Amino acid sequence: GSSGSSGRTVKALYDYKAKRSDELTFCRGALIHNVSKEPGGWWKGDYGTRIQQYFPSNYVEDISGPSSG
Repeated sequence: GSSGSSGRTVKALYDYKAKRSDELTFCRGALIHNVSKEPGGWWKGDYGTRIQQYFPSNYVEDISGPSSG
């Protein structure tokens, strides 16, 4: 049971490494789907072996959305 699903995506603008029990691992360029823009700071997304793991929004940029439309 889970309410609230989004298809947002973000790309890592810099290499990062999870140094805690609650963190996501990715390199510059990577992409994370299902981004839940939280009101606080850390967001929720999935990445490879990792799933719905907190990650620094300052190390990623939103890529999902209309570019030309």
